Formats: sequence, structure tokens, C-alpha cells
Amino acid sequence: FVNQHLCGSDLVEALYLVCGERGFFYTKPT
Amino acid sequence: GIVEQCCTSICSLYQLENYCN
Repeated sequence: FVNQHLCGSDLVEALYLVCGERGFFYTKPT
Repeated sequence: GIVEQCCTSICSLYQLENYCN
């Protein structure tokens, strides 16, 4: 977990854990 | 700009926590 690459799911996933109840809003630029 | 800062480079949980509510 020391410095890693995240993407969408893994991003909403890492955010999921670090945010968890904090509710995270993964955004995506089109 | 996280889809790339985390998918293109690395992001520390601290910075990743700035994306929660």
C-alpha cells in the first residue's frame, strides 16, 4: 500500500476503504 | 484529475482521502 497505481474500480475501491463511510465520489473525465 | 494521478502516477492514501466526502 506504500505508493501504488489506482484506476476507476481500484480507485473507487481504495477510496472505498480510505473513505468507506466517508462516502467517496470517483469522478471520470470524458 | 485523479483517474490519471492514480492510474498514470501514484497517489498516497492522504491525497486519496481528499476525494472522499
